Amino acid sequence: GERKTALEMVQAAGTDRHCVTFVLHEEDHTLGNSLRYMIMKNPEVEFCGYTTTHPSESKINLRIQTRGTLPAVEPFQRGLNELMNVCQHVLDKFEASIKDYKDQKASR
Amino acid sequence: PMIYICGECHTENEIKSRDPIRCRECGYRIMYKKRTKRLVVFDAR
Amino acid sequence: VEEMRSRVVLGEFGVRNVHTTDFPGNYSGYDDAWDQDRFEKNFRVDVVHMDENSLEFDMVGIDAAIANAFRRILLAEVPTMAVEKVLVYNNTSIVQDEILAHRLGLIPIHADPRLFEYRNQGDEEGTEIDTLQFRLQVRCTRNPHAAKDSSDPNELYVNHKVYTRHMTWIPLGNQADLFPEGTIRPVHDDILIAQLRPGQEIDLLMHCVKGIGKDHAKFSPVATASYRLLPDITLLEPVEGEAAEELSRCFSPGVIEVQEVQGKKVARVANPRLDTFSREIFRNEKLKKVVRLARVRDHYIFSVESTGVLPPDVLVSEAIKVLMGKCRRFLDELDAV
Amino acid sequence: MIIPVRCFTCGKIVGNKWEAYLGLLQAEYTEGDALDALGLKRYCCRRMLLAHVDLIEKLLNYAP
Ligand SMILES: [Zn+2]
Ligand SMILES: [Zn+2]
Repeated sequence: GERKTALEMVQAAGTDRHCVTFVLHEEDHTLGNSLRYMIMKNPEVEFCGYTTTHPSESKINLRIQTRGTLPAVEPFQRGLNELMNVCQHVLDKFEASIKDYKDQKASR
Repeated sequence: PMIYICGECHTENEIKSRDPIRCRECGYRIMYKKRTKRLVVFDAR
Repeated sequence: VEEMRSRVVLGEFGVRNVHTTDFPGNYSGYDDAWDQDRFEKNFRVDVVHMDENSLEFDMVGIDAAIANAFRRILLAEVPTMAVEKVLVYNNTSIVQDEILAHRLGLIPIHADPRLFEYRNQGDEEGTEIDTLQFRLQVRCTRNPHAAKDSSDPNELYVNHKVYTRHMTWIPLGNQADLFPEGTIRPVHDDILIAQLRPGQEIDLLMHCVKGIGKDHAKFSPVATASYRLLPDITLLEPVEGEAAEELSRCFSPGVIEVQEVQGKKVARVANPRLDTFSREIFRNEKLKKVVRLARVRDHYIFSVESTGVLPPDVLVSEAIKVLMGKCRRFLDELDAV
Repeated sequence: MIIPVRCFTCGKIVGNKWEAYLGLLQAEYTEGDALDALGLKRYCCRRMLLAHVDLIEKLLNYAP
């Protein structure tokens, strides 16, 4: 949707699909670090690292280098999905716990 | 109706062209202009 | 041949390691490919307190990256409403105009930011959709009914101190419906805005817009939202005989509960969570060898304290949803190619 | 000059505890007990009231 508040991908020297650098705009260490943690769980990626280009700017660079087969854009799109699944589960669990505690406290 | 408050009397004197700049009810020689209601915009940052 | 899977051990001259050994390939067999069911099974949330303006849930079984993401969302990405523009018709106060505007920006408004929207760039006017307007108009006069007294409230006082009570909401559009009479108001009615003397007057219109605590702190919805790993304390040896009390004094007092099992006194670790890390045992030179204090690996303790705009549990919910929104925005922008 | 509205390091709102602080000190309470009875736990907030110098009361004494 947004042509540049979001993704700009730079395929490496030789446009290796297995080595991509994603530029994520308007992002700081929050999404960078959580998404790097979620992408490291994939045994098909050999190098994942994020970095902020400069303090004055608001953008991060992820670097995903996967193994021989997959195009390194599936690891990214799967780390996103797993992180969103974890957030949904945490939200459900937290709301259920808050409700249970409110009941336990309002009864007594 | 340009008002000026005296320095220590605090009487509203209206001064113009060609007239001296002393204050009535006293004789001091310093008079502060008055704040009128005019709209100004400030940012809360 | 000794594994310690759950604690961050620690001495005095420094902590031992910075790892958690729960990632892919981090062990011979203890390898990871993000089993989602193992997460959903080992995760549990526990809330220690929930007054209004406080929460202390536990959030057991999550990594430091996700916990830090949640903490940084509450401080800088959950949206709030706050004064952005100030129109000053007259101001004969001692407090300056720019300083008054600043002081007015840092006052928290009780409007919920989820019913509003962001003003488009250059939308100076604003509309019922994105703005709330409030008016402070106060003048100080001597009270005619006063004796020869000197208390500032009794005399020289109709409005000596301008408070947040003096601020009145001007319903901008159809906002009178939607918002009942007392709903949109400043959160605190006692915040001292200025001080006046007879003949001095304040008169202004404040405009409140939506925004996140990232582009200015005034829009931030929590006092603090930090977290701390759950401490762990282990008595390697049975402490007794008046060394138990010296042990119980080298810790936050509730942590080591000295029971009396026999005629002698035994110290026991009653509640490890109360401990503040002060490392005062390490000055004892005889009991630094008896106790090992470390941190539990992925067992956190959170503490969210809102200013009053939204309840803390709603704040945490909206933080988790903001992280989900980031993830979904990037997923859907990826799907755009 | 006047009480800061929010504590600088944290942001906690301390601009409504000035008169309450002054009232608990007139009642005989130490500055420690007084800052406790107001809810100022962490010392970043406690320094915001403990070391405040109210100079709005000395500027509000020269003629209008
Ligand atoms: Zn005069
Ligand atoms: Zn503070």
